[PDB]
Amino acid sequence: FSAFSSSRWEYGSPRLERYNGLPSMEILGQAAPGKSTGEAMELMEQLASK
Amino acid sequence: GKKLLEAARAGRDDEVRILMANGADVNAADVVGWTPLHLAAYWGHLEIVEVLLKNGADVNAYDTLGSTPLHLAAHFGHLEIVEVLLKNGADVNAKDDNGITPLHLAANRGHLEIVEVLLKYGADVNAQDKFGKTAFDISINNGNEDLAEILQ
Amino acid sequence: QEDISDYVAANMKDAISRTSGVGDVQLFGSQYAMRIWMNPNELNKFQLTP
Repeated sequence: FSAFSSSRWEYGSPRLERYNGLPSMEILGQAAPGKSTGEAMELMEQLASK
Repeated sequence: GKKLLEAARAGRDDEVRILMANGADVNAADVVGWTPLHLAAYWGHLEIVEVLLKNGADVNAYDTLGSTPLHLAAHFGHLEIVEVLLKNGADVNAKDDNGITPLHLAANRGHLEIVEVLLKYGADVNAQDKFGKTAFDISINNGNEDLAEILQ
Repeated sequence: QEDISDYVAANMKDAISRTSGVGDVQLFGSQYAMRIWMNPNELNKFQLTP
């Protein structure tokens, strides 16, 4: 097998996710104490818009 | 201690400097023989390679198959880390267990800048791999005439 | 028109057909595909076939 093959080390994902037919990355969090979830998610949207 | 690997991965310059002030092994290898230089060149982290070079990092190291960080910085298009590793002193004609110099890697991906740099720094164009192929044949097969001319 | 068709199919058709209420989608085109056009002359030149 060494006669007709070359070998290398690469980096690749052992797990691939997809959301509604599109590739994706899942992210989990908690809104800090004394804060709602709607505002946390609004901040997440703001951060994502950039 | 061995946080240097996961730090060069995420690209943490301040933390790398901290841990190297604490006296962390700069040439700490992983199960595949890679060093923070390998990872910083695979993920394009120039600040970190500069730092590690300021602190005694072997730039001609080789993994369990014979790939120096030059192979990685050339097979990806890191035109600046190539120059850095070359200036700091790196074997520009290095070979792996398959007989492949960074010329072939920069040619297959069609990176002209890195090819010109390596040739300026003394890269043998008449090299041959375990199958007898050089960079010119690579350019021929890939149908890239710009590199084919640049190789003359 | 074929590039627009490819965009509509790859990026938009699935999301639409996977939408609430939609039951069918007819694309007025076709998504990309690697077409390989053969010439019998250039094949006989090399004694080849499809």
